[PDB]
Amino acid sequence: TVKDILDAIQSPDSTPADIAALPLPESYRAITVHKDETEMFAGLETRDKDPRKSIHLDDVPVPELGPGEALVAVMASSVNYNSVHTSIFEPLSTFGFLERYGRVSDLAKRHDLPYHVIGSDLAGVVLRTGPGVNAWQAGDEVVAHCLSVELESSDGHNDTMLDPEQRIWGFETNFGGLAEIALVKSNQLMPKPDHLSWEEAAAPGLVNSTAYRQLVSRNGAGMKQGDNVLIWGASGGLGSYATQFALAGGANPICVVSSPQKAEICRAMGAEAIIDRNAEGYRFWKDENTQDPKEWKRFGKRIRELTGGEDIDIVFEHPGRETFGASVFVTRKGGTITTCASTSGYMHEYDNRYLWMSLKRIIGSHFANYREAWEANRLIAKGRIHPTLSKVYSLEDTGQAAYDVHRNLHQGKVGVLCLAPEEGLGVRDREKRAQHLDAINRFR
Amino acid sequence: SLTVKDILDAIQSPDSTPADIAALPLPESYRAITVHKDETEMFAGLETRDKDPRKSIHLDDVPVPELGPGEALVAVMASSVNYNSVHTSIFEPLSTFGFLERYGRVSDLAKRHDLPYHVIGSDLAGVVLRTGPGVNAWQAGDEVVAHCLSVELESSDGHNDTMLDPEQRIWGFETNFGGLAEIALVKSNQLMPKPDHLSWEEAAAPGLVNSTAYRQLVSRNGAGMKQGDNVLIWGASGGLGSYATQFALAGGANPICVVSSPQKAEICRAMGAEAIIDRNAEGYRFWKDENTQDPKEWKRFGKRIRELTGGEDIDIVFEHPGRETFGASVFVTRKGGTITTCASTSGYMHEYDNRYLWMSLKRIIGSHFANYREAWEANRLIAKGRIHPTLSKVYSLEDTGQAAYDVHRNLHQGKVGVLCLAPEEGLGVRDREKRAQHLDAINRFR
Amino acid sequence: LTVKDILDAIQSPDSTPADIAALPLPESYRAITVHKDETEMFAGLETRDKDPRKSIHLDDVPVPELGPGEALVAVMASSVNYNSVHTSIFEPLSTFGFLERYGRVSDLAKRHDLPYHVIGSDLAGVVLRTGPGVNAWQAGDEVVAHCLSVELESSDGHNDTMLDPEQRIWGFETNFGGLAEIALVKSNQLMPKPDHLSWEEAAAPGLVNSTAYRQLVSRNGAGMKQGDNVLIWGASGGLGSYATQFALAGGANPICVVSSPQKAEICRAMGAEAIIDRNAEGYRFWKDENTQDPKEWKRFGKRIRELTGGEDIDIVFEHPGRETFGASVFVTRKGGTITTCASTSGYMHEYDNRYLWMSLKRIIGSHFANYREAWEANRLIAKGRIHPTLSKVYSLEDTGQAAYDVHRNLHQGKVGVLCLAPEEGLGVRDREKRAQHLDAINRFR
Amino acid sequence: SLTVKDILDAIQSPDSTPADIAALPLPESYRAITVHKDETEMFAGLETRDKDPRKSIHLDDVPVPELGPGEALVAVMASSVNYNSVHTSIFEPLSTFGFLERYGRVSDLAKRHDLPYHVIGSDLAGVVLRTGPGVNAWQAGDEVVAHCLSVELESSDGHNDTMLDPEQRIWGFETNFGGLAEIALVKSNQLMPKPDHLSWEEAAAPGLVNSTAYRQLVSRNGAGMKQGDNVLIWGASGGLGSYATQFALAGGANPICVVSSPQKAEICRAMGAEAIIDRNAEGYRFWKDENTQDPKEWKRFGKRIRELTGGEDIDIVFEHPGRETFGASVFVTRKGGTITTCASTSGYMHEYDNRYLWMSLKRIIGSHFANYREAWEANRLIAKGRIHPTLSKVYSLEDTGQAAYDVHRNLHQGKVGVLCLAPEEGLGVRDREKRAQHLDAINRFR
Ligand SMILES: [Cl-]
Ligand SMILES: [Cl-]
Ligand SMILES: [Cl-]
Ligand SMILES: [Cl-]
Repeated sequence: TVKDILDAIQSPDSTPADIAALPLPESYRAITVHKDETEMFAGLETRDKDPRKSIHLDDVPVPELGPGEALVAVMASSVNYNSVHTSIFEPLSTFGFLERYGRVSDLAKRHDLPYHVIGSDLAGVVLRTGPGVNAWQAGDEVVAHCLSVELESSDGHNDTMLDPEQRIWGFETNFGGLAEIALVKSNQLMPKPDHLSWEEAAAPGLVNSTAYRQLVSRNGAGMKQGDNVLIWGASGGLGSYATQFALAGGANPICVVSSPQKAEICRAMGAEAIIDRNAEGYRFWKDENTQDPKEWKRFGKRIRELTGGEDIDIVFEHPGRETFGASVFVTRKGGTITTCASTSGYMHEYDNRYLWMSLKRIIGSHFANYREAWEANRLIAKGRIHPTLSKVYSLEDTGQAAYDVHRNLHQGKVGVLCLAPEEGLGVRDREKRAQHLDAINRFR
Repeated sequence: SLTVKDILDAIQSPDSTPADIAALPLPESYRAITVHKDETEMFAGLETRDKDPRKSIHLDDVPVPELGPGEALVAVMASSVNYNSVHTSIFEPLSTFGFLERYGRVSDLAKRHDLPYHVIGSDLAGVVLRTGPGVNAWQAGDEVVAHCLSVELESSDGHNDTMLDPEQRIWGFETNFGGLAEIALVKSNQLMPKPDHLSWEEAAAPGLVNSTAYRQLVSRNGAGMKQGDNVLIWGASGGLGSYATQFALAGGANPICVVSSPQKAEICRAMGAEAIIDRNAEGYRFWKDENTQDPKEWKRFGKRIRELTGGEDIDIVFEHPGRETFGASVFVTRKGGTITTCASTSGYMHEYDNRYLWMSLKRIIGSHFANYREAWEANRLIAKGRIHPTLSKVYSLEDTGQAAYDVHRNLHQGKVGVLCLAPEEGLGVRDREKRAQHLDAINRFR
Repeated sequence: LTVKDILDAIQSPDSTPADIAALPLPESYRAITVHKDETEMFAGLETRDKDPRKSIHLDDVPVPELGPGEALVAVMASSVNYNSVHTSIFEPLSTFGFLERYGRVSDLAKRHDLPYHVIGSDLAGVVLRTGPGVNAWQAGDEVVAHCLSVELESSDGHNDTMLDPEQRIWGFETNFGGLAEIALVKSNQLMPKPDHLSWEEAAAPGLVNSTAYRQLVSRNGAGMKQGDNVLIWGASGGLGSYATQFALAGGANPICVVSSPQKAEICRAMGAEAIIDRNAEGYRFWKDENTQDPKEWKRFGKRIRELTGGEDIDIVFEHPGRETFGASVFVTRKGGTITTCASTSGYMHEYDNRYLWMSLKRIIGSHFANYREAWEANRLIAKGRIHPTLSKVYSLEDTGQAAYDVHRNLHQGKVGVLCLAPEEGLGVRDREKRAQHLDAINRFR
Repeated sequence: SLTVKDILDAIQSPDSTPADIAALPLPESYRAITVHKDETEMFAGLETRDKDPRKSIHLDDVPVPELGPGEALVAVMASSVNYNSVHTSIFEPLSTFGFLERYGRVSDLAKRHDLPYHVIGSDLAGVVLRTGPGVNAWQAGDEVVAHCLSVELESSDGHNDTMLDPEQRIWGFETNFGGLAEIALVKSNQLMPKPDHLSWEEAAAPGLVNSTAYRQLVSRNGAGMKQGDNVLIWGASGGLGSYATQFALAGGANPICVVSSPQKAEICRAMGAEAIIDRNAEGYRFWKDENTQDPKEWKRFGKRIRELTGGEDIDIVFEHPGRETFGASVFVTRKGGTITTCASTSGYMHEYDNRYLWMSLKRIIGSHFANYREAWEANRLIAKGRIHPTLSKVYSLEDTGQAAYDVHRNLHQGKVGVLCLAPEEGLGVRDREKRAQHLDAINRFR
């Protein structure tokens, strides 16, 4: 049973030899969305859709292990926006892709199923290794990157994010991490940091690695110490990791939040310059087809007062349409606007005179390649960047967890215990954990 | 005193040397194409396209300005009409006298530009007459072209790429003493060597337009093109497009030329392009509605591109029409590709679908004129005969008003040239063998 | 079922991919080999006098087991590279040491740990069978291969594949090379054959062309601009003969260095005009074994400036190493690049750091190409912008002599080898395009 | 007329406007540290280490130079000793006068610098006295420090990064009127604002060295450091290394400091460095003798690094010792990593194994001083209190000889400072609250 696996992981006296020899259960507990139910939301608006009515907790058969892959006993995961989007079947259900992609080969076909096991983060222990897997073995304490790339095309051989056959694990693949067991490629695997618990270790993955590419990597903004970095939604999932990269890299974050409580979160992170966009009442759109340059100017005036007359070197974009005109306007001459999302709307509108005449640059970014994910996770291992857990749910209550994220109820990360019976487990370096406890817990 | 005629005489006589030009005294006045502070409101309540530059353009006799440190007075043999010269001609968006006036507060030397008249023009080919204090790289008698960037670099901002200087000025636009005249005043760090195999007007043709395309497409500050790239070029036979297309070809890349007519298409074929789209014949309506873009039209355009490339997307979009085409440019670029912009002629409020940008790791790079190193390299490529001037039409100085009109109303393809001091076309070639090597290419736009 | 039986099926249109894959693997295939028994054989001798004709065997060998990610290719043609010659003379040590030790990693790695070594690091041929999880390639596909074998289990190579710590060079650090009737490669080595070229022409560029691409054209190398003055050592050599074409196709200005008038003429045939015959000029950059001559640096720099009209070099395309590196550094422009992929004259470089830091220059190390770089390099061949540079072709049984030829640096450009191909000039699929580029294709012949 | 005391006092009084300070009569002479054209052969036949700067340095009374366009005259409160100041003391490799003579031929203003004496010094902190024509960024009364780069930028070479300008000069070394003096002449594009929380001597300390480290390590023209990098810093408690180490730490990177004593190691620990190698305690001998290197020592060194990093290699090597160390530097750096070099203090004939460079895709990047944007950014980091000055010792102006001697002999860690007009240490701080925050960091080297 799975309980044998849980007890074997927990016990201090267990070997790599031991963990290999335990038999796989016939099925495991999984968070699921169903294919027969994809029409369930019938003429409802998006915000009017409830993940609690579409999410199931099923017993599901263990998948066949292929070459290059790994079966992992999952202690914890988190809720990501992609997970929520899949719950609602928005813009469409995830079964479309799983079906079309399943046609390519028999290995691809494993994913084409009446249910979809979701989740794109994980922290656990490797149970089985596939053939051709050498860097990892059973018993290894791991977290997982969510990029699944095949690399048959040559397009990704100078940055795997350009691979045309890429898949986001647990979104465009089945067997995601919101379950007691998961199937991932071994080149998704990263070592779990010693000083964190399972759910803390699971919390950064997708979001932190995305922030890393966007802001720190040379494929993104390429931040340098001293830069003024404008960070929209600074207390949210993405923003919370971005703010930390800015601070830890010796740059100056200009945190934009929507409340005094969110502002206090950024001050705790260490940010000095904070704009509450709700208190200042910036209306970058007059009506939703006309923008207000006056408001862009007013906002840039506020930034200049906080920086002592400096503009923004790098804007960390993600709200999109509502905000994107201001972002382009406020950036310094020669500076960079970096974007990984458009949550308020994907039809961006900006004045190009401010872009071309001031030699600025808009850089698109999406997730992270494995080297980038490694590096970001490594910075978590070193205690430079910290997990941003605000609330932990049990696997039982992922439905509620997904609703909570859907209505933006919590700051930072929302995490899910999977196999872990209680919070706070899986800490190996008690000394280092104590050195950073205050920071690890800032969101809680 | 010494007239401009005496200077011509001495330029054109066979064995006149650098010694003889240096010895000539400065003339006291010169003929210059001008706009008057008097007349900035003469274009009333009229649409832009109904403003006639010929009403505002004067040919004046103007005094020679004081030659300052780090500067050169040049006898201008030829020049060209640029869009910026046309915008100054009508008074759009505002007249140029506002900036001359404000910048004129900054120093005694800056105040020289603050005049009741504005000598316009941002290109030149001619002969250095006299050199101000501290100028060493140039001397009287040198045959030169000019770049249009003037920088002070008092600020630290432009010390890693000079286009970042906040005190920059476009010569002939945000400075006075421009090149549509018999004499010009420039910084010595605007001067580049005149190509020997070209006549004066041909050497003055590429200037501003060629150096802009270079930075945008070739330079690492822009797109940083590579041989084998597919480069989508909007307006490919127009002034800017005509240089962009040549850079893509000379650099081993594959231009995908967009044009608006079959005669324009033939111009691209003459330059050596094979992948050509007549966007009017195909009837692209990227905007169904003044407020609404049509993604089916983006998709149809991308399909046409892929037929021409054999299934490949655009590595680099060379943008400049702006609002109308910008959504389409973002859509059709390859995953990890670049959209480079230096203008928005159809409208500066760009709208695009950011999903295509972030999800496929695309980049929009803003570009503007060229720093002087980029301008030197661009001009050097003309001197090498890798890239050719694209003159379609040449006017005399007296007829610059007509030239400005011709450009305002988009009458010609390529460049519109102006003879200044030069009494006729085709003068000033020193390397006739290299010229015969490239003559067909040099005359492609005639 | 023989290779002749394999060959006849290939050249038939009805032969389905599932049917070319239905063909049972022959007992054996013919293969160019080095024997572990024999690594000793040249002890005592100067490198110069070691004769690959004495160590190269043509053996009948079995087909290796096919794994995940891999393909078996019926090899119509290959080429001789310096790495194949090195192995054939067992220098600096033999290839067997690595084959053994790396064999320890997995059951699949052990397949290579054999008493013989099938050599060769280029190919052109037809896919015979694909292993588990290969989707982009299938039996019957007409392919060339790049020689980079990467595992990609480490994160190191996921922002540029040349950074993978577990890399091997196919046919040198792997067994089952391309100088043979059948080869085993990863499917991520496969690229489509240029239609307008014959098998041996299509095999010719791989290793060296892709190397030149990365070093000179790629942003991971020098990232050449049109207009750049590019100094190319050994410009009619195998590597130099592709670097020169990239400079020209890319609208740059190669300054070609050659060591003979015949080599100069070949550079003029490619389209180069600025040529320095370093031999006729008698450059002696080293006064003796331990002392450099900066006067000779300067003299060489003056000659460069005579050719460019007073301009220094934007990018030096280095590979001779010790003999030339001091001069390469000296003649580079302020802010310029020296790019290096080899050190044929000796790997201990000595240079004056004053010329490098005070003029803000860069030395950039490059090695082979990642798959995208290689795919792009091969695409430029396919478009007819870059041409193969065969000077000489040998049959499979004469690979010993071919190897000897390259060892002795006898020919210019590339030396090719017909493997399964029964004669020269077969395998062109676009005859009009070939007639367009024929004179260019045959320059080195 | 007025003496220097009278300006010093006039500066200090609060009813002095900029216009007042500017209206102040210049003195007939000012005190300046100098070297004499008379005496360039003084050290003939002596080994470098036996050459004594106290023997060649004079304290002279010197006339104020003519003020030119784009320039400022500065009352210098403090300066510092740099290696280049020391090299000019001992006239190695050749005296400075040669360059000063040759460049004097350029213009009348260039000729100002061509004198029988050379006022030395490439750092300063002080007060703007007088501003030349065209200067708008700065005015009399302004509290300033100086970057040591003077560029003309008449050539195009330097318009995408001014360190490529062929007419560059290092101020105080290739120019006269250096900063070891009571008055200095600089270009206004050398001036940066002085950090409020720092004393004059503290503000003068970073200048040349800090901006060098910045270009080399932080800038995209150098290694382009990121957070998480392993950075090997040779001579970590030295001038250059004292800033390099702070950049690595303040940018979230991991310095591996190489020092030559447990005392030097203690200072690295006070900076915040965790990984420290004492090359003396370990006894690395990278060379067996003068013509043969020892790779066994490279590997041994490599192993020690790997112990401190936990199995990781070096992303970025911060080089400057050169010959002794370069082989090891190239060996220890990670696949795809960078060696960045700005000097070769043990010898400029570098020998390294190219196999490690090409097979592992490594880069050697050369770097030299800083462009003005870089220097501005370096000094801004000091001002924001992210980076601190590393003064260990301070001399008065009359003891500059002794100061150059000490530096020549490598007696001190960090920076050696020099008071010029300041009558005592610790003057000139305006923000005592920021100072209090950073005091222990500021005095770490004392
Ligand atoms: Cl799959
Ligand atoms: Cl002016
Ligand atoms: Cl293998
Ligand atoms: Cl001067």
